Amino acid sequence: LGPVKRDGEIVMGVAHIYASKNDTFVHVTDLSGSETLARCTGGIAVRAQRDEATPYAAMLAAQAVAARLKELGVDGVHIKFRGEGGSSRRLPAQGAQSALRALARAGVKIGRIEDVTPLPHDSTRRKGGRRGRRL
Amino acid sequence: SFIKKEWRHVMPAYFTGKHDIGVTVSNKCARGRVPMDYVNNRVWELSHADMVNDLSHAYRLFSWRSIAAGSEVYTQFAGMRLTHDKLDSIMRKYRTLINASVDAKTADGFILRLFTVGFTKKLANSHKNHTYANSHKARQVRDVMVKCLTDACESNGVEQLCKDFVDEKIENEIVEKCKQICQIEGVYITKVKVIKAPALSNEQVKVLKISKDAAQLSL
Amino acid sequence: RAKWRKKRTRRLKRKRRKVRARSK
Amino acid sequence: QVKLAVVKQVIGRTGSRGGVTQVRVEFLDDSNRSLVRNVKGAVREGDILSLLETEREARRL
Amino acid sequence: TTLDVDILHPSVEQELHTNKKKTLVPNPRSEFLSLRCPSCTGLTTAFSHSNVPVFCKNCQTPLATPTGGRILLADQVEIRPR
Amino acid sequence: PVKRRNHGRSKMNRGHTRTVNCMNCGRQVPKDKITRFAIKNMVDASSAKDVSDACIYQGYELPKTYQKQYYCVSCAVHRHVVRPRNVNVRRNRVPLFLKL
RNA sequence: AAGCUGAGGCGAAGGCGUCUACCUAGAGGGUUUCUGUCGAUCAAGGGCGAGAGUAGGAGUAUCCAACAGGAUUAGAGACCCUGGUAGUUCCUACCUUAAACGAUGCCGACAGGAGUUUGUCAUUUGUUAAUGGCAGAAUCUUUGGAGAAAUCAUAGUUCUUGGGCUCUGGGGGAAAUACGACCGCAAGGCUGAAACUUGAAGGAAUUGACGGAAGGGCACACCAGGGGUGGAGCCUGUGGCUUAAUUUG
Repeated sequence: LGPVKRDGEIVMGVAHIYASKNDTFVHVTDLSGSETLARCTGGIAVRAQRDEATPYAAMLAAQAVAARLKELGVDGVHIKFRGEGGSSRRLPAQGAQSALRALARAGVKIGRIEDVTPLPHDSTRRKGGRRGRRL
Repeated sequence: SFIKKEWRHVMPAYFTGKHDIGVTVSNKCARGRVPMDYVNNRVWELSHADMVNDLSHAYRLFSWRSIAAGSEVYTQFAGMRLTHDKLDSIMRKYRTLINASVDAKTADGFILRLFTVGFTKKLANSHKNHTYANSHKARQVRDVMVKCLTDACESNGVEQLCKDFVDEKIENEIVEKCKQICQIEGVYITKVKVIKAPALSNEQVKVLKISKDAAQLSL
Repeated sequence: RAKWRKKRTRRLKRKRRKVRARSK
Repeated sequence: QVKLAVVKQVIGRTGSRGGVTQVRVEFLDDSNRSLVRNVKGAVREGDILSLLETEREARRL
Repeated sequence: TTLDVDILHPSVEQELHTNKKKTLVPNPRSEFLSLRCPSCTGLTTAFSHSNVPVFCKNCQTPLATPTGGRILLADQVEIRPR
Repeated sequence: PVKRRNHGRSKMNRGHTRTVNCMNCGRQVPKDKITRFAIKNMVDASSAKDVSDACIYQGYELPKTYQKQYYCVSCAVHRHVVRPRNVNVRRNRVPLFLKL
């Protein structure tokens, strides 16, 4: 129970797919900023830690949200892609594009996909150092 | 679990409408309080394409602060941006990129900071791969970008501005002048951040088509 | 590594300095 | 529950030890779509494969 | 033709193409132009390169104006060879 | 001896240059010394036809991500962005693509 | 101070990237301005000099020598992970070293083509361009000469040996040392031996072999499987122990 729909109207929301190595987030919310059901690979998504970020486990979490959305029930959610933060400069993982596609074939209506990765303008030092990571 | 949270419609045209945009959900007003003691300056973020159902100008983005209401939330110009896809696409190598940040007051009671990005162009007779504008001929353009943008902003009120950002009127008035010096291909107006918004007066309620239900509450 | 050998002598010298002043 | 593909074209072979094929398939359910799935054994074009899960394509090529 | 070049008596092209100093006799590429604004009828001498912006006696506006090289002839103005 | 006239550095006329980072090592390297401008599709390819059923707004253009990539020699070789090659074709300063 | 950002520009080198106003220096070009050899190079002597480091204030977001845990390993004082103070930033004094590298001292002349490119001028309406001039910055080449070779339009014009100045090296260690001095708050810098010791230490390139280097191929090499061996008793071969001999490969 929620929308109190007018009759022949469409209700829209947001996705916020934060895709980063080690985890995936499908934290859907209203445009204003009131959070609806979220979920993620780590929580209800799986187990292990091995397979948090892997694109099956993102695909499982993105059905678990869209179970609820029809129920709430929204309709379609705008998708914004967040990769990772500024110092690292990392763009979204593979687990994004499986999470998006599970919402489509759930199925939930969509539109306006954006990359909202916080990139810096120069700014700060990375981890590691001069030589950086060497493994 | 979720029950008892009161959903409300969202609503100034301006450029288009299709006045209703979306439904935003907060919470029940529990006495001792107004509806406006929730929905406190929430921003929203919408393309031009959402209301007119048209491609073209799909990339441009608009934003509105939650200025007033309780029965139904009414809203006010927060600013503009591009989609990050579009802004990224414009940049090219082997060309002189040109910027111009302008602090500019409107005819009405906003204060704005506008931005822009403009590139040089090769054309016809030049065979070389890279054309670079001179420091002087780049600084000539920044004067043209400021002067056109600051004058066109200053003269007109803010509904005309927000129409002209869709119509790309100010874009074309720049390339007029540049033909004389540097051709400059590209030219987009990127951002306009609202620094100092007008406070909610009863004259502004009469302008923006905000109902009697709102100004009873939030004043 | 020559760098290190250099570091070792720097150290070696600083010790002979110490011992010597023991006796100024 | 127990859906039925059929092999349009064998693109090639894969795995570390060359153990498995992978194949373009068009669903026999008739909903339509093409899925790129890794099969185990040996596959002649036009063969029918039963998939517990219709979702997820394999990885890359 | 690296080996044979005739350098005592070169072409009229090649003297103009080579540098001011590099010619067989060194001498400059710059002369005193006569000038006239169509307003006046007074015929004014000037140095083509200049440094100083040129006026006639009568008017007020400079006849020629200074750049790096040759003088920049402002307005419709003309040259009588003398 | 000198392997390259360049010395692996593309800088002439200047004593100093800025540093960047390979995306993988995170290593600090001068800018002068393995960049790629990289356009990938944001959805995918096989995902895209499943999406365009469920799209609000008809037709639409599904956007592309852009990324300027900086590596470093150690990182570049491991990923097969660059490899070593024969002493004669080291000089070859054009990329693989070729046109008429 | 991303992207623009390049074998692009400026600066004596170290080095220098948002925009605005402010004070300041100069290279290159043009010049029928002026002076008239005022110059080249340099022991001493004088300044500038990455990053680290030091002293005293002002900061302290990020990252982080040390340090503390966690993993891995035989051990791990490390590589990987989570935290972390000194430092990293500004101001006033210091220190004076780097693969401070074009590992190529400075000024001067001449010797070959080719097209790039930065600044600026010249003759043209090919005017954000064409051809040519000086000054930069690189490049290419079936060119000449040089070099041990790699290679180099300078590393050419050198037994066909001499344009002018300065500094350095004289087999390898011992020795970025010792002693003595000067400079330094200190860390150190700078100048710089001998006893003794040794037959090589090095440079470039070729042929192999090798790589937990890359790319091509292959086979019971694995994959999928089938049947065994390793356990039990016995037959035989070999090591051990035994013996006069347990003949021997």
